[PDB]
Amino acid sequence: RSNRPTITGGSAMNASALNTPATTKLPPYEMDTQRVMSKRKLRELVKTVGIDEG
Amino acid sequence: KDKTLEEILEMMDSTPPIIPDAVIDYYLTKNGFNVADVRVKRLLALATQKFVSDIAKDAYEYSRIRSSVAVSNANNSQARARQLLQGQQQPGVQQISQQQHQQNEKTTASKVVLTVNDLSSAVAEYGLNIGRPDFYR
Amino acid sequence: DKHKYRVEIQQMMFVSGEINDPPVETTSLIEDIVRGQVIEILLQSNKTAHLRGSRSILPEDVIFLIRHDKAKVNRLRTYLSWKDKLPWELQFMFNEHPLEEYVHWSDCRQASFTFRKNKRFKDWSGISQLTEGKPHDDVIDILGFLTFEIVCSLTETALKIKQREQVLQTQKDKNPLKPRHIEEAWRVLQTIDMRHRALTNFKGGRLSSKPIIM
Amino acid sequence: PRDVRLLHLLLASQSIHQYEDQVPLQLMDFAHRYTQGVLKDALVYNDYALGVEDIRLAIAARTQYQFKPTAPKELMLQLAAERNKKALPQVMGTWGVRLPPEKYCLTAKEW
Amino acid sequence: YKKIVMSLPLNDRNRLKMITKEAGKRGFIFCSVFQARLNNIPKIPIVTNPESLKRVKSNNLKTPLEWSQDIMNGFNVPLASESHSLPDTDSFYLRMVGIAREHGLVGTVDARCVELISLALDQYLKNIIEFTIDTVRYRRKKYSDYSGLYKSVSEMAADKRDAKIKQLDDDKNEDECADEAKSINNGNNSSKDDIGDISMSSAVNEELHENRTISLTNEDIYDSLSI
Amino acid sequence: TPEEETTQVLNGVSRSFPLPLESTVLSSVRYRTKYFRMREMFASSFSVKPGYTSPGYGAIHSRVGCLDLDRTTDYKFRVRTPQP
Repeated sequence: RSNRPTITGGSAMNASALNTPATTKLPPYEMDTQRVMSKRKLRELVKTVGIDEG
Repeated sequence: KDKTLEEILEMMDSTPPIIPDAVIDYYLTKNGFNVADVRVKRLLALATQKFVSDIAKDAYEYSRIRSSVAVSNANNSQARARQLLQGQQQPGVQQISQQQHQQNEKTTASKVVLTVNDLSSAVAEYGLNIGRPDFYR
Repeated sequence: DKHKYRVEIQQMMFVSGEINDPPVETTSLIEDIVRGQVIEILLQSNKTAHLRGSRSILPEDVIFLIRHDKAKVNRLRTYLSWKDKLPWELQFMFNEHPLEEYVHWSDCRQASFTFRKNKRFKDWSGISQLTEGKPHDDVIDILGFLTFEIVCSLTETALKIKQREQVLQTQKDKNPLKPRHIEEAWRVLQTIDMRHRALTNFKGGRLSSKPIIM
Repeated sequence: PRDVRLLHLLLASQSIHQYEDQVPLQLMDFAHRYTQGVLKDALVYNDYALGVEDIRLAIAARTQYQFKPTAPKELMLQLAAERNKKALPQVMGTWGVRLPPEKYCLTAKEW
Repeated sequence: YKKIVMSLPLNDRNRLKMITKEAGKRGFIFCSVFQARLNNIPKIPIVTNPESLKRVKSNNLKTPLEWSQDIMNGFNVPLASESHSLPDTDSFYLRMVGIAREHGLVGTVDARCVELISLALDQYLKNIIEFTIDTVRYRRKKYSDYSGLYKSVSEMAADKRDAKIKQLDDDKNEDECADEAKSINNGNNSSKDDIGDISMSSAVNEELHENRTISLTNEDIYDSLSI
Repeated sequence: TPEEETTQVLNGVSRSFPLPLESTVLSSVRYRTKYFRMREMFASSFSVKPGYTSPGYGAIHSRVGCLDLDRTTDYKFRVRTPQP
């Protein structure tokens, strides 16, 4: 992961070919966890305590 | 069908419990909440009576387990009923009473004692902790 | 270690509800729950039987711990009727007494916890670790029947709360049992009764108690 | 007993010269239960890791929920300052005692 | 003096002991202001002991410049009164590592005890909410083997806070639930933390009718009312 | 004589006062964190004007405790104060 946009790419020297790893892959990321995220959790806790149950 | 509360009060109209009216009245006016219905007083009397029946019954279980005489009487109940049935008229006594004397001075000298060290464990089941030591040094 | 009784736990799970090949984690959690419950049963029964003055744990001494459930001890009494008088009873106060897959459904019920021999059970549960004497007259048969009942009731309530969590999930936005289902089934089965709490409710102090055995 | 008369000297040391008979018995049956619970929890905490820091852990486990808390004046001062933000309401000016509204009084109730 | 009948039947060992006690047996403190001060201040672990210095240098644990930052980052967590939701794993982790740096533990906090704390909060609040729920209602279908919808109010979570008082931490939280949870009907609860002032009844002041524009303090509180 | 023994026994009982070994100060989470946060803001805001030194450590800049890595069961410790 290297998001620095400056000359030398946040490295001691500006070669930029000598200061970069050989074989890389994509960094871990996550999508928008809006659907799976609940603003209120205590309402879910009272929901699993107090259900209708007839 | 499980009885509704109105049926219980309609039966308490006819059958009053053990704890009489004035004991319930003293505990009422000791805890506030003056009520004028006799059936609520009889229902609270029956509730307290049932709760202490359960506590004293659990004390009876804890006092019958913790004595070797009671579990040995329950083990050898019909085994000694055999000896009592073979205890016929006087011809037939010489082959018995090899074990009768020791449990005779055990079972006839044992009366069930409601004890502090028994009730403390019967209500430590119910949430209390009645810790009375056995000596004071 | 652990994971000793996995296939037998699966066999006892099959009798309660559907099986759907339960995972390693559910069987491991049920094994650790039953291994804890057996140690608590043996500790309470040994504490009760030592004060009588006999280190040999009697058969009735473990039925003492489940004396409240009358239907379950009647079930134990019918379970002790194919091997081809309680001390706290009403008669025993007084001194003297007078004179196609249905077959596959059944064979899973015949599969038990400690039916074969008490060889893996004795060093798994640790019978010799906490018992001061030699209890093995019928304590192992009752300690098999109790674990069968524990696993049956535990997976029954875990199935019912999995179904209720399923209907709660399909109502919120509109197959296998997990460790969270077993843990909340444990929370359902380990709530103290109201009559066993009544005498500490208005006074404020942290209730110390004992683990309720099934 | 030695501790009945030691409790006599303890009660007299704090200027308590009139008391009943079962009061040192109640103090001894409190101290027995308290020391037994503390030593049982300390035996648990020593099997975990006897000593004095073990006793300190076992008596800090149960200080947190039963006896009188320590230095509660600054929390009570903070709590008072949260309550004494609101200025006082408007009072009646008819020189008497005014009741709450009728639903907030113990009169419109039924048995 | 007059206690010859009582101080004499103590045994000789007991009396030879109890003619020796004094004040100065301890190394404690008893000034409650100073106890509250030491419970208030944030403390960072330092090192002077050489064996513990080589023990903490071997396990790559850092100097106190990192533990002080960990104190600050464990304090700067949006604690659960402000967020109005139960906390998550990163908030749990940061608060517990800040607390463990407060107590002295310079190691690493395990990743399973956070989930254990989560299930602890689960069963704690489930116990409290369940024994508030079964008091406003008698569930006839439950509690048996053969009316509408109720919302629990703060007066009810004070009313069954005392009928079953054992269920609490007995810390600050129960003190505030007993002391400040009940509100009188002029309490002005649906607010913005400042509108219960007396000057919000008496007229927004306007602006800049002056060469030097110094204003009054009754306008500064209207200025801070908007934010 | 029993008289000097009795008066010295009463002298012994009049000098013994117990302290508790463990006392849990009644406090809060929220008032502690809010005290810390407001003190951090107003400690980072102004300056110190020292004689020779300022209080605080890295990113505290206030009166900070000096609990050791060992002796975590001690009842008192040192604090930081600007020394001239």
